[PDB]
Amino acid sequence: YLGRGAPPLLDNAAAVYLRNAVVAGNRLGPAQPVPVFGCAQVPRRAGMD
Amino acid sequence: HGQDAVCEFIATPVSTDVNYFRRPCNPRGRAAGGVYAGDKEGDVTALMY
Amino acid sequence: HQPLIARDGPHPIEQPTHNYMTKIIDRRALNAAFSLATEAIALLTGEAL
Amino acid sequence: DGTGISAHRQLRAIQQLARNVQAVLGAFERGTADQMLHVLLEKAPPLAL
Amino acid sequence: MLADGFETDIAIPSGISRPDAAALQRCEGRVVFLPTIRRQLTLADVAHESFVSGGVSPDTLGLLLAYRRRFPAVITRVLPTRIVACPLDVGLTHAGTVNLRNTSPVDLCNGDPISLVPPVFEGQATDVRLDSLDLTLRFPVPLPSPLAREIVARLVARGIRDLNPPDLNVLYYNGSRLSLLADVQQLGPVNAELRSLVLNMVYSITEGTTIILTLIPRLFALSAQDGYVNALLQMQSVTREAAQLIHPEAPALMQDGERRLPLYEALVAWLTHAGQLGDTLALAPVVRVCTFDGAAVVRSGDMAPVIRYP
Amino acid sequence: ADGFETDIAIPSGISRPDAAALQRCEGRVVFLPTIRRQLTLADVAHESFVSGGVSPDTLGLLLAYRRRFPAVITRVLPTRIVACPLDVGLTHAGTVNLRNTSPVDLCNGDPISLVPPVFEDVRLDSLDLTLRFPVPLPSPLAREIVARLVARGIRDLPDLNVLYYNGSRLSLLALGPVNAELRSLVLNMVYSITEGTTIILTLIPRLFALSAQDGYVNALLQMQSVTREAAQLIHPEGERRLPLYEALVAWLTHAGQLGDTLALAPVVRVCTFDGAAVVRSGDMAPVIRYP
Amino acid sequence: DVEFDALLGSYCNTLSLVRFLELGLSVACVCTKFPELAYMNEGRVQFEV
Repeated sequence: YLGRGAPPLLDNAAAVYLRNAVVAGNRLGPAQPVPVFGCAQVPRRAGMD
Repeated sequence: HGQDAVCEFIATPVSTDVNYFRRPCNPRGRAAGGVYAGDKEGDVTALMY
Repeated sequence: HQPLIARDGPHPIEQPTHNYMTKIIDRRALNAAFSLATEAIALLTGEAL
Repeated sequence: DGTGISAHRQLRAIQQLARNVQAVLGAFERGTADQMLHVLLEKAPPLAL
Repeated sequence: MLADGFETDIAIPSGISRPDAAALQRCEGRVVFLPTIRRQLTLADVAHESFVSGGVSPDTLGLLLAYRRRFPAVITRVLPTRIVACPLDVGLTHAGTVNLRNTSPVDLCNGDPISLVPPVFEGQATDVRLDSLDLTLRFPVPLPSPLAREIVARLVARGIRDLNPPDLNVLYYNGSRLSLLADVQQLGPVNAELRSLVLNMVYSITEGTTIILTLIPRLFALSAQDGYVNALLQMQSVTREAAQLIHPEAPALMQDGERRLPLYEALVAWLTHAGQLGDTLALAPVVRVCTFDGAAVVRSGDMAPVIRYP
Repeated sequence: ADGFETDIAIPSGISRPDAAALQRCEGRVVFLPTIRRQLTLADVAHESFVSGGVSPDTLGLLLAYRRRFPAVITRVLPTRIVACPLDVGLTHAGTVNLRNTSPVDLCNGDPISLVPPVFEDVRLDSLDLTLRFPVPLPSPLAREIVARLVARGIRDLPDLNVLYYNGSRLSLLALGPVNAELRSLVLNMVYSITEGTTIILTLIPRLFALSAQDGYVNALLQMQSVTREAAQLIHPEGERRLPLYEALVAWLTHAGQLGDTLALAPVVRVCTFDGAAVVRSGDMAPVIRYP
Repeated sequence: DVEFDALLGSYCNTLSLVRFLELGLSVACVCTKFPELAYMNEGRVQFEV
């Protein structure tokens, strides 16, 4: 979902239903949804082990 | 023998992995700060909750 | 005074740095008890001689 | 000026060069000994190969 | 710009508590709003007390219009008697470079233009006080230019909620999560911001725009085929749900359509009002960053070389 | 002296035809990452602008030239390429010759911005890189010529080719790959304007529905006025909600993104001294920046 | 009343001037000086095997 290259499926009821249920609450998922041209960002972890 | 130590009792769920306890860890379910925290105003309490 | 080595590009050029440190004296004191007795004054002074 | 204060200030000023001069003119012989390792590491293959 | 440049001098009053003197020496690189380009002023003119409006303390959103009425300047060197600063609208130095210390949570990259924001964010609200002179100093936060256009867009959209009896606080940049501190906004300056919007909103609509509105069914068909078109709509735009209901179509035929170009005239009027509006709300990005010994990242809390931006 | 000069080193292995093209390219605009004394030529080439994977298009070249730094090449030694940056090195010297790659002539006193080679090529064989030089055309034409090429792309989904400057013809059509190279700029126009012309149309639910030419002016003038009557002239005040106020912010940033792209600021002004005012194609023009 | 502050000592480093030939890593190269290197364009060395 950071990749942005592949075309989505047709129904926006279904295509958003995956994108909420995969990104939230995954570690690597984008915080703000991906910009139109630029590189998306991974959220800052509060601490590293 | 010596001074008699005092045990504590913290309510925990049953179905956690025992493998979390076979290494050194916290009795708290999450690792606390503030060594783990970085350089931000929020990070020390942000690690917590 | 920090020594320097000289690198090439592309990563940048460094300048000589300097450091000036100030440390405050930490101050303590000591104590001792010498105390004498009742007669021992007059045995040194000469009242009971 | 003709004052002793102004004439003392050059001793702070001229020696500010001579600390920086003798650091940078010493920073190039170390500049060899940096790259001397860098060229060999670009040339030397590992043992197991 | 002169051959030597122009350097204002802000004189310091003689009554100084010595801890407040060391507080001024930490203000080595900050941004200072001058009301004029007079050569000699006072610290009372610079500080927040003269920076108020008549009887009314300005809020955060109302403080932006107070900025663009004044002149941003940068302190060069703190002297024991006075403070020497260089204006930004005037050509800045003899050499063309100034150091600017980051009182900013976010690091800087090369080439990015800097606009400047009031103290808005939580936690890092830091105002220097001169308690011997009973003065308060609120210093602006230098930030990259697309970030400043976000923060103005977050504040202005918050005030439009207040005219209508969730949520909009959280920003993101370089993966950092950060919100902003605001409680109330005065109804005065919000109308000054909003009237500056809707006049520039209307002035983009020309005869060619309705021809462009016929391409709304084309984009929603094209977002099926390429993911680059899917990078537009983001599910939060109106136009995704607007295309699902409205099927518009073109007017015909245009008056004097032989001599004129309606699609061309709609774009140039759009570029001068709506694409201009990033300048109209905040102030201009006068300054970008050009490190000389090449540092790709200028860290938070450090100086940076500074060169004007057209 | 005190003049600043960037030194670009050429890697050795140049064939005799390759140095001749680099001998010829004397006055041209060349970008670079950071102002620095010594620098490789790999950061100069068009290959250095890529993100993948992907050779960058017209939209990315407009975005890059804000972050890249413009410089004009001086005399070209066989050892190194000496070029001076425009934004810092010219403020002491004052005069730099500059040759047009543009077919449009230059009058005296004109402001000149830089345009990527979209209007319509040097490649080196032995060094394995390409060179693309931007076009120094005048800034009032620059807002025009870009907007003409956008208007063609909307027609892909009268003559747009007519551009007559200072008594000269221009042919924008001259073809194939120019259209697909520009496709990404076209989509960000229509997505910005249609999202503009829905939110204004949602906040004012009757802009189009309002009566023509006389009530609309009366609606304009009160909105155009300065007086305190502002908010009651604007706003119209389970079920899903239109996320309008979030769609405000995403549109303002996208509109705020394109303001830096399509300004095309006057980096260069030309002052002709001891010569003809009209500077034609393939002629060195003197350059004076703002003092 | 009698009060006074004081300064006690002033300590510095000494930057070690390092000739490159003080090292014995300079065995690995024959380090000879050009007075001119920047004007040279041809850098070929003939090897006879």
